Amino acid sequence: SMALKRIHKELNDLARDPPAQSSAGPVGDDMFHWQATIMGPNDSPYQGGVFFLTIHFPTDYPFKPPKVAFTTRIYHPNINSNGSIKLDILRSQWSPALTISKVLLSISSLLSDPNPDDPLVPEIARIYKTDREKYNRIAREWTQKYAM
Amino acid sequence: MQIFVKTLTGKTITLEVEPSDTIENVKAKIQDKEGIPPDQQRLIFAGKQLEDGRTLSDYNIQKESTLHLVLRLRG
Amino acid sequence: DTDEKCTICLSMLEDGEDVRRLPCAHLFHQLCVDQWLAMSKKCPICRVDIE
Ligand SMILES: [Zn+2]
Ligand SMILES: [Zn+2]
Repeated sequence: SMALKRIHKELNDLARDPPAQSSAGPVGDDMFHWQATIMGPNDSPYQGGVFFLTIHFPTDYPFKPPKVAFTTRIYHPNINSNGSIKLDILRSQWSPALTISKVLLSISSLLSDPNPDDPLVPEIARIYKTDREKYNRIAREWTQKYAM
Repeated sequence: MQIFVKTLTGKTITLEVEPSDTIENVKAKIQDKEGIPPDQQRLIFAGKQLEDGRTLSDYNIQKESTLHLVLRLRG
Repeated sequence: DTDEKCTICLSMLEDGEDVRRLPCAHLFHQLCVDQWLAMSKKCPICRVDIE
């Protein structure tokens, strides 16, 4: 399995050089299902929050993107209440040269810099675009409530 | 002349305008206030979409009228 | 004569395997990028359409 070779390689690279901002690995015996955390970025309203993600590598990874979803509730225009993430590299802009590490980095950038013009959750996108402070407040409150 | 622009999110913006201000101008004020490009703004008054080249007065928008802003978002 | 990785499988590019160079000049293992290009026209690295 290319997927498994690659998932293992990525895992080994993570163990060799762990990131600061994230952690990830397989759930028990399941190499295709990972849990991950990402830190709410500093200077975002998610700061201080630890956000848990569930990652499912498809069996034709890396030719198809990993499914990545938040399990921690988060208030964000590109992440809905099921934790689906609307992030181009997880859908149409996937490349097999991307790695879970890069995905987590893009997710972290997505937290820092939402894409409210391509939202998953229009209500939040709208608030983000017209009342950033409210968005910041709510996202902070949700961070405090769910991710801390 | 004060007019209000109520966003879909319920936030109301007070704009200082003149009856001769174009919808384009109002959009520019919203851009100025909110950072929202005019091309993302749909402005509606009293069930009518406001067209860029028309003026506030062409729509009988008077002081204390509330226009509605709806942003154009992709999905 | 490099330890450069095939960005798809993350193994050495210069292992036994056939490599394929795309028109953007990015190189991958043939097997690796073939499987990608069967479903995408885009170089995995630079996203330039190969066609
Ligand atoms: Zn390869
Ligand atoms: Zn290329």
